[PDB]
Amino acid sequence: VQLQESGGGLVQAGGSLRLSCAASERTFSTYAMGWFRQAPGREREFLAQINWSGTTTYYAESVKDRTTISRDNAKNTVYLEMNNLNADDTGIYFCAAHPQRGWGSTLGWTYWGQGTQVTVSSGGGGS
Amino acid sequence: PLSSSVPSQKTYQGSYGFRLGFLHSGTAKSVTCTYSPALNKMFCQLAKTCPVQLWVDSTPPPGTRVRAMAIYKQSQHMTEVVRRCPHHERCSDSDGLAPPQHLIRVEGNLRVEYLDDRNTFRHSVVVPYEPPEVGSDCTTIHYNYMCNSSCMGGMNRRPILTIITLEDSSGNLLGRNSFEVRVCACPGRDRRTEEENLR
Ligand SMILES: [Zn+2]
Repeated sequence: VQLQESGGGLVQAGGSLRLSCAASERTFSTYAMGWFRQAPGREREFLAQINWSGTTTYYAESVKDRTTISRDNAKNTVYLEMNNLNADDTGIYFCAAHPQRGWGSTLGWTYWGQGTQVTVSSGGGGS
Repeated sequence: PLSSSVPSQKTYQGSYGFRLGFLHSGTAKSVTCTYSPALNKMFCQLAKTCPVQLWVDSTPPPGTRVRAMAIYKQSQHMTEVVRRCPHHERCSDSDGLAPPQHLIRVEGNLRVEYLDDRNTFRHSVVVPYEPPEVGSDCTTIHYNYMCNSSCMGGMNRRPILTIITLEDSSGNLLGRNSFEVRVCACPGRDRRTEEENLR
């Protein structure tokens, strides 16, 4: 019902991102969860979905090889791990809950998090 | 062998008012399946028909499914996967649909689906949800339990819970209920005995 993402921030190129999302209320454990991301300019993109119990998952083909979605219902938390990051992995990552339009859709999700920024960087410089 | 997780047993009626119901069958010697409301416990004979009723206040969405899964009732045994004993696992009682290791079967439904979870190693059995027939207020599923509670190498006299979950096509849980099971040769007698410990 009230989703909060964490784990965002600077990530070294080639490194991995580890995000999590949790809700305050016992109804969390009855909801499938999903992770999305949106790069500047581009439309919001589906990354992974996991059913209420965590037994069943589904990944977008583009990220499937290096992405893991999991959950711990005891702690009312869903996790996203993505490895071997590059520049195109930079964006705002969103957690969503209670999908009503099947698996891997961008529409039909009842609850959305405010999103967490992930920035893949090789370091500083003159800009 | 051992699962790293344990399914929740918490009752959840959800938005559709999901409850289980059972036949009020009494405890005569011929009864092959009888339910104790006071114990929330089904007593049934090996491989015989066990009617379980699904009651809802409103119709679930299209593509809803009904899953049954067994776990040990005692918390100390809950990580151990419930499965058939070696004797029964190897015996020739296959219906051609169910895996030989699976304790719980569904009878009379060619759309039955069985799962070996690749990660948790738990067994379960699923059917499409179907609304009640005309003039009926509930949906009946016929389960069979294919080991006795006393089977050594299997349940080893340990009580189990059957967990029934109502699951929608997008991955949400619509409802959950559960009941204890004893699979035994004399359900009627065993029910009276166990209820005697009350009072
Ligand atoms: Zn057996």
